[PDB]
Amino acid sequence: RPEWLDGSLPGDRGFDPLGLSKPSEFVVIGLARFRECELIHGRWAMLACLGALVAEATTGVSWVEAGKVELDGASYAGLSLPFSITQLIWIEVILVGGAEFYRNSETNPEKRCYPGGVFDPLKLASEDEERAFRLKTAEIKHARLAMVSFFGYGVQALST
Amino acid sequence: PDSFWYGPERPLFLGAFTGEPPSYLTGEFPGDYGWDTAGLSADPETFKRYRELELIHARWAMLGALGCIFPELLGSYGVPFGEAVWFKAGAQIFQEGGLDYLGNPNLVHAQSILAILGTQVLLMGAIEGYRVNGGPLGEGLDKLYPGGSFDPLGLADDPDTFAELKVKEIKNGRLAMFSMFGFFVQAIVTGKGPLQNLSDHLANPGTNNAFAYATKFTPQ
Amino acid sequence: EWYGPDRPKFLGPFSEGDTPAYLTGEFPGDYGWDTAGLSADPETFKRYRELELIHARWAMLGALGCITPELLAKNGIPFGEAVWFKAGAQIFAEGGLNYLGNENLIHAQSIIATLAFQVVVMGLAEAYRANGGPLGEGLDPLHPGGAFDPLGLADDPDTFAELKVKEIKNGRLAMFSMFGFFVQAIVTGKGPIQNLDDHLANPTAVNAFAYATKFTPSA
Ligand code: CHL
Ligand code: CHL
Ligand code: CLA
Ligand code: CLA
Ligand SMILES: CC1=C[C@H](O)CC(C)(C)[C@H]1/C=C/C(C)=C/C=C/C(C)=C/C=C/C=C(C)/C=C/C=C(C)/C=C/C1=C(C)C[C@H](O)CC1(C)C
Ligand SMILES: CC1=C[C@H](O)CC(C)(C)[C@H]1/C=C/C(C)=C/C=C/C(C)=C/C=C/C=C(C)/C=C/C=C(C)/C=C/C1=C(C)C[C@H](O)CC1(C)C
Repeated sequence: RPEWLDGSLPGDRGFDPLGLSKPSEFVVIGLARFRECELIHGRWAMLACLGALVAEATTGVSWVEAGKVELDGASYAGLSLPFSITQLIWIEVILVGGAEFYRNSETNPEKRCYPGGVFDPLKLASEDEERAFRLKTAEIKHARLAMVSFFGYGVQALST
Repeated sequence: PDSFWYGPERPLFLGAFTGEPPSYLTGEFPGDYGWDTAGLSADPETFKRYRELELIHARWAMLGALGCIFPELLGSYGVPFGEAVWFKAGAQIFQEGGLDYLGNPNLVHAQSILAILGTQVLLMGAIEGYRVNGGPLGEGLDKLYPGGSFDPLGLADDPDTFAELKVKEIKNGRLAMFSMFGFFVQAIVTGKGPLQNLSDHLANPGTNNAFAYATKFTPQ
Repeated sequence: EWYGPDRPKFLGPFSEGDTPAYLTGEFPGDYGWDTAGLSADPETFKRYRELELIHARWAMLGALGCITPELLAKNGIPFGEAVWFKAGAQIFAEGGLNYLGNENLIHAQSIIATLAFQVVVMGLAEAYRANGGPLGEGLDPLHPGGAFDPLGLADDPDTFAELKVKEIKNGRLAMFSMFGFFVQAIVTGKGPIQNLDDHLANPTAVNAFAYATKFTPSA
């Protein structure tokens, strides 16, 4: 087991062959940030995977094809929408930029990764030390599974 | 407080002819002109309940007046509403195309009145239950002026400005309630939209006034 | 349960946050609904309670009297007019107003005679109720008991209080239903039983909203 794999974190599995998180001595002449990055990437991966599966199931159009029909005519769940591509992209950039800009303005990395608060409706977090950690491991594991699944979907999209 | 609208020197509803206002109307509340000739606020509890009723009515009627005026103006300018007139907008749901916000077939496009009524009942019941008894957006706040999450811009931090804005709110609300009573009566009598009535009055003020309908409800 | 500070209220979970202080809960049907503040003075509260109970009893009787003839006519009783709001014109009929159709019952013809008799009788009865007369004097204004409780069904005070709660609740329901009767007769123009039958025939299509543009202003 690697020494820098100190444990006490949900994603501890002893997988770091290249020593990316391994501290190194320095001469003049961090794990929290990487965990946050994996968390965010995995969250978006599960969101994308669920959305692609639901879109394939309900309307039947390919996820790779989505966007071409939308540009010709906007429609969600078979119901038309009165939005052009310009208004769509403007609204998207404004809202996402606002959410991002509020997201990164947190001096505390623990709250940066795990804001809780209003984003947790049920009092599931509380102060538990085992069940909360177990569900946190569950989130990180499903995040990894969704990331690899979406990478497989992207690979299969090419050359097909 | 020490301002033109509070204390024994506040303006009163009959000018110099008002005399002395009633004793219980000491002038410590916004919009206190000392007009309680009927004597319905002798009991302080009843006075407080009437104040709450007046404020809620004022806010609702301000919203109602704005929402009665705006769609008719837009429809007159050219926007293709289903029914621009305020007292006819409710019947749009019975049309074949259903209710269309701003006249667009992709905006709302409601079809069933029952769903609208049910969702409105649920949402408004929750809203008013939260208003009466503290909910997620504040628990221990004032009944009429909760502030906090309902004053995001911080326009009521200064107590003097707070009192001034309270007076302005109550005056605008009373004006709006008077105008909404006018809306109801004009709709019953004339049968046209308020903007149509205004345009008709402006076209010929000498003859296009209320007295033209005076002989409308005479018995025969 | 019922009387007591921990009593059911008119807004459920949203009511205990704000209830009138003068509504302690010592009277039947106290759900703590006085948002308008009309019963701050205890004397006015007592008068309003009296008015409410009288309306409740009258509306119970009115609801039964509105429903029974129409149902009986549906069962096949030859009534002059089943609908309650057209039942008063039977006195102007050529054959007169006959109880249960049969011309040997009552067979009233004149409206003035019955109106005068009712005026005299009800005047005496209501004067006795207001002041006190042969049927007891100085009794409870709302629940005299005694000769007005021949069966003695409310001798036990707790049972008496529970029956009072049942009375006021049934009365509030009856008054609400009678207001519904008035509004439906004004709008639909048919009897309440006809309204129920029509609604049961096509619940989604025919309802109140169908008569929504009934009173739209003309011109
Ligand atoms: C000095 C003269 C002066 C006079 C005469 C009045 C008079 C009035 N002020 Mg006051 N004010 C005056 C000075 C001032 N007021 C105010 C500020 C206010 C405010 C904020 C308010 C008033 C209001 C009132 C009204 C209160 C009484 C009422 O309800 O009338 C009711 C009776 C009438 C109006 C007379 C009846 C009208 C008509 C002659 C008869 C109708 C004929 C119809 C054809 C018949 C009906 C048809 C039927 C069949 C349907 C009354 C019209 C209140 C108000 O506007 O209520 C309406 C009010 O809110 N005043 C200020 C600023 C400080 C004043 C400064 O001097
Ligand atoms: C927790 C949810 C809850 C809510 C929201 C309510 C709310 C209510 N309860 Mg309560 N209750 C609730 C739980 C409970 N209640 C009770 C026991 C009682 C009793 C005994 C009574 C009430 C009554 C009431 C009503 C008080 C009247 C009112 O406030 O008018 C505000 C409400 C409205 C104005 C409704 C408006 C409906 C719609 C949105 C508007 C209609 C639009 C029209 C088309 C407009 C058309 C215009 C026309 C006229 C031209 C109100 C609907 C009283 C009642 O029934 O009076 C009617 C009553 O007697 N409740 C119990 C047992 C412990 C409860 C348990 O949780
Ligand atoms: C439902 C609305 C409503 C309510 C509850 C109140 C309540 C109150 N007002 Mg406000 N007021 C209103 C509408 C209302 N007012 C309107 C529309 C105006 C402008 C005309 C005013 C102008 C006004 C002034 C200038 C003053 C008050 C004052 C008061 C207080 C004492 C009077 C009283 O006992 O009210 C009891 C009220 C009712 C029981 C409501 C009865 C409504 C009836 C049924 C309507 C029909 C009558 C009406 C005249 C119809 C014609 C309308 C229009 C043509 C005149 C009390 C808190 C005085 C005060 O102390 O301020 C704090 C004061 O100085 N009010
Ligand atoms: C004329 C009939 C009448 C009378 C005199 C009263 C009187 C009273 N009721 Mg009762 N009540 C009634 C009808 C009546 N109520 C009806 C129909 C219901 C069912 C909705 C109730 C349900 C009810 C509850 C649940 C409670 C009371 C309570 C009270 C007391 C305090 C409230 C108050 O000040 O009322 C004063 C009443 C008036 C001044 C009458 C004025 C009526 C005006 C004209 C409006 C009527 C029309 C109106 C628009 C109808 C809207 C609703 C409609 C859909 C039916 C008081 C003794 C509370 C209490 O303390 O119990 C002892 C209490 O907890 N009542
Ligand atoms: C002061 C005093 C004193 C002495 O002592 C005694 C006496 C005289 C009694 C008193 C007086 C009083 C008065 C005057 C009152 C009045 C009131 C009013 C008018 C109200 C209104 C009030 C009014 C109001 C609320 C209104 C409201 C409105 C609304 C909601 C509306 C809504 C809407 C809209 C938007 C439009 C659409 O399409 C539809 C609808 C949905 C329909
Ligand atoms: C609670 C509260 C609180 C806050 O604070 C304020 C407020 C809101 C104001 C309040 C409320 C109130 C209310 C709701 C009330 C209502 C009432 C009613 C409905 C009554 C009725 C009532 C009703 C009634 C009596 C009724 C009655 C009836 C009758 C007699 C009838 C009779 C008859 C009959 C049999 C049939 C035939 O063929 C004819 C005749 C002979 C005609």
